[PDB]
Amino acid sequence: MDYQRPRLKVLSDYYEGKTKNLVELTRRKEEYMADNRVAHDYASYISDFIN
Amino acid sequence: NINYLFNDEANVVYTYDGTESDLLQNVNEVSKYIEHHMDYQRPRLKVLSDYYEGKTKNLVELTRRKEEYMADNRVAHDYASYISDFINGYFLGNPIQYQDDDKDVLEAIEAFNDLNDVESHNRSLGLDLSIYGKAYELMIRNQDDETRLYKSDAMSTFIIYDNTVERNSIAGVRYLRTKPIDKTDEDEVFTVDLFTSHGVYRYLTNRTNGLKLTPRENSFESHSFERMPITEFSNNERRKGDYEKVITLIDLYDNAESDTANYMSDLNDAMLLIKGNLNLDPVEVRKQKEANVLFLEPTVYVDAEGRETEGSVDGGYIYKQYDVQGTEAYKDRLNSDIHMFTNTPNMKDDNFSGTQSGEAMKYKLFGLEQRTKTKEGLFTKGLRRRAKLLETILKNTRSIDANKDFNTVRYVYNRNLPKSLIEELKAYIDSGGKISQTTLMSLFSFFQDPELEVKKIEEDEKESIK
Amino acid sequence: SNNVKPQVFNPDNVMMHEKKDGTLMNEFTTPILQEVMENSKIMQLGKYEPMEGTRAFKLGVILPVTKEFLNYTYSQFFEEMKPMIAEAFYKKFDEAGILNQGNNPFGKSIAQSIEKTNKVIKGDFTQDNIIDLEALLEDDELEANAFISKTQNRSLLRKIVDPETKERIYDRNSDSLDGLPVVNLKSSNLKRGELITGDFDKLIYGIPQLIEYKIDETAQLSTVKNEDGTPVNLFEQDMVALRATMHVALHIADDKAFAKLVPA
Repeated sequence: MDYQRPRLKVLSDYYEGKTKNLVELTRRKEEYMADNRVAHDYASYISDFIN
Repeated sequence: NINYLFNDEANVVYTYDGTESDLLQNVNEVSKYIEHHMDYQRPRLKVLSDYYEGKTKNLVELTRRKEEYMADNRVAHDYASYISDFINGYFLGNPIQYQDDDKDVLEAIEAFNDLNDVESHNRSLGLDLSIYGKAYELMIRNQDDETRLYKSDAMSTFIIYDNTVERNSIAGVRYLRTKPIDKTDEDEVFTVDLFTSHGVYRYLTNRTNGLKLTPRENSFESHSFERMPITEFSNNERRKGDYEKVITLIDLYDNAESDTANYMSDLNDAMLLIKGNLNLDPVEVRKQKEANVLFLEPTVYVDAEGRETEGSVDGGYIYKQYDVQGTEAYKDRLNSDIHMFTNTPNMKDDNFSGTQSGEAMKYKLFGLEQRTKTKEGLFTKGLRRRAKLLETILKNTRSIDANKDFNTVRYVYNRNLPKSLIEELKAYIDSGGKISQTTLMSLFSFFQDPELEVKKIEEDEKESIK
Repeated sequence: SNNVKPQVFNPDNVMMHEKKDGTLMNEFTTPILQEVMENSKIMQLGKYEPMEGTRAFKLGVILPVTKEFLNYTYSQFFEEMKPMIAEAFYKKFDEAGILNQGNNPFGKSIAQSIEKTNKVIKGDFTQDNIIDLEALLEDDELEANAFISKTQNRSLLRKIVDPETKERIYDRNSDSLDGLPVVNLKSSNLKRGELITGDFDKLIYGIPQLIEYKIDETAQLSTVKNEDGTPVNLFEQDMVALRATMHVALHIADDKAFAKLVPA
């Protein structure tokens, strides 16, 4: 739980495309601009192709 | 968007620890599953549907656009539909074929398929898989005593599974906002149908007493299957749909295009700029379109000591401009990425090779084929349950011998690739194929009467004897 | 508007991105429901009555929101705020029907039923007083169906044991007293030492309208003045409001079906 799972969860969140850029709102800005956060889904493209 | 598609409580699988009886005796638990569905899963499915309909965020997010003399130019591109239709047509545009070693089972299958028009049904399921990531089908014994197959909408259907690793489906639910057209008072009345392995329970509910399930008229209705009739299908093991992961790029392309539409709308293309101290008669300026000479005579300033000096007149055209290089490189990158991550052919950067279309297509669709083969596995896994139900109802009605087994059926898939009947004929008749004359004629459309031609040939072949 | 100090509203009911003290809720994390959502007790206990038209009375409320708040602070606010509205309606309706509190517009309430029939037991919680309370119903051929209690007196209920069977009369795991289910009222009006019981099938309610919602970006709000006394105009002041409304009707078929235990 304390060491192996946090690796697997990040690999799984990239497969689902929940890349860091979407969740890491901590440093983003939204006081009048749009958020324009983006995720590209390379992780899924690669894994589906190779498998 | 983001907070609905990528949320953690959406897209989960419902599971229950007890048996079907333990659930059915405590019908309130189903009320919790329905509530959870409305609050967490439906929003996601609704958003995916709106993108398939092209109601992208840019159209509905009026929240920012200023209500002045300015134009709106809010735009939606419909990439979602383009993608889903292409991927679905590639997968199921060519009907699934069925093979079996026993003709009794094969003809029973074919009869059921023809009665239910299963070709179109299968395509509609493939489309639901492509937009929502999952799809449901309901099988019912009709009043006219026929086995009927109907698709169930994803936004109103779900299944509660056994908690064991095998995850057998314990119960299915369907619920609908039945409303009249004229009024918007009690439309939050939802009619609920709960499907168990032995029957349907029918209820009425509403959101605002908190979804207490109450028996409808003639509430329980037995069915002759021996397992829950609703079946679920999946696009992939995550039950995620073909454009869900690129909705953010579709949003960005909408914003960029409507931005350029605003720049086009709101700035003047060009103007004649005239500077300096001068008298312009606004009646004379109307001749600007038809004058040949523009004459600027500068004001002369006289100093108190008698000096004289001239003001600085000037004139020339000015025109608006924007960073075409950077904006087209950016929009081209967005378009390229939307096609790359969905394995859809990028029509803007494409060239055809020679004449043979199928081999160029297998080269370009190689990446899309990899995802489709997985979807083919999960689709067949669902078709087998459809067959299991059909065999059960047939045996209980003794419309087929109890000796038969339906799991021997082989489902054969063909992709919807383009084909060349002339090259296929030449390849079939070389290497020893045979064709009957009437059949051969039916393939070529220059024969105006494919049957009469045979008599007309016999006449010639007869008079040739004399 | 170009006001750099936040707009003072009277009443101060409008949701704002900038608090009066100058705090700005940028990067604001969504709150989490530290307490479970409350449910209508009379909709739980009482008997539903199929009703078309009408005697019903309307419940309603409007929640205004500054669209800066709706853009930056909390985008999904109006969807997350619907259950908390329905909770407020449930609490209002319960408090009216049961306690006769909150200007209940009906002439009918359990509190009035009890106060009319004088079916009240003065005393501390004891097994004999619980039995006498229930007997006040069975005297009139009616049998108790459930109990209504302030959750804060479970400390008293655990102290009562049957001296014949010598066991706890109150099952703290089932939360059932003498085998009957006890529902808890969060409302502040029901005091610690007070307990209510009755044949709730005799309490009938109807809902000629489920909760409507309408969300609007244009209406005037005469009940919320600007600092200068002009009514709020939602479109001019770049603001949004949610309206929720409901109709409910309440009837007591037999006002002797309810009895109350209260401290001496």
